[PDB]
Amino acid sequence: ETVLDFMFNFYHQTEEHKFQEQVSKELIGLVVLTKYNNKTYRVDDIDWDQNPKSTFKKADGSEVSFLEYYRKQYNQEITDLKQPVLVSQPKGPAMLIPELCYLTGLT
Amino acid sequence: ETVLDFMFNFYHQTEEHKFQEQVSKELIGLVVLTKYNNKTYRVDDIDWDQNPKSTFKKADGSEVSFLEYYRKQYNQEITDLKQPVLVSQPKGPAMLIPELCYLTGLT
RNA sequence: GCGAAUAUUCGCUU
RNA sequence: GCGAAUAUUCGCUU
Repeated sequence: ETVLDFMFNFYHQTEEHKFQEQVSKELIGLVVLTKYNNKTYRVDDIDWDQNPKSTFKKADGSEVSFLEYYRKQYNQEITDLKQPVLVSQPKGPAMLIPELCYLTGLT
Repeated sequence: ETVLDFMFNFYHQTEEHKFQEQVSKELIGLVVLTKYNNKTYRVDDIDWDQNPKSTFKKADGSEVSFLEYYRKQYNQEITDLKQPVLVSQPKGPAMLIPELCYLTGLT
């Protein structure tokens, strides 16, 4: 089960803000496993202003959309474009796609 | 964009029956393309009683769940288990998974 | 863990 | 169109 699945499954709210706050509450603080790389991340935040077509600056300095990144690097097609991105703070943050992340128990 | 994405995108309804009737109305009559095989099917019906863990009798007579079938035959992992199956009548019907089908314009 | 390339064999309505 | 096997080279926080 992916994080995107979890959003449309664990709680259903017709009020958009109530949906966004409850999903934000349910997810922030959970460890997620990416399907394309054996790495785990803590959900620090959910960025509703960004979607899979949003871009980021790579280590080599080139700008690519998340859609482009995961197709090129991992050959993972992001089908849903209306979803937000997950923020993970380390120590720039790692933006994660719900559709590309599994779930885990966490603190 | 997959059919499952479309369900959680095109119309949002807090009433479950109203959601199931409106999705049923929106989808029945559309051509869908499967991502794992270059084949297209008309949506004849949506079976809400069946999910990806439901089974079917193969041509060779062995019974397998849709989850097992698409992992073995096409190596396609169905993440969402709460979704229904799409019915397509030919000329037994072909049961299709929303998560594994793209969208098209159709009559 | 997901993939990419070349080569050779393969599986595929559900 | 999605894959499977063997072999050889590879890419990978975002």
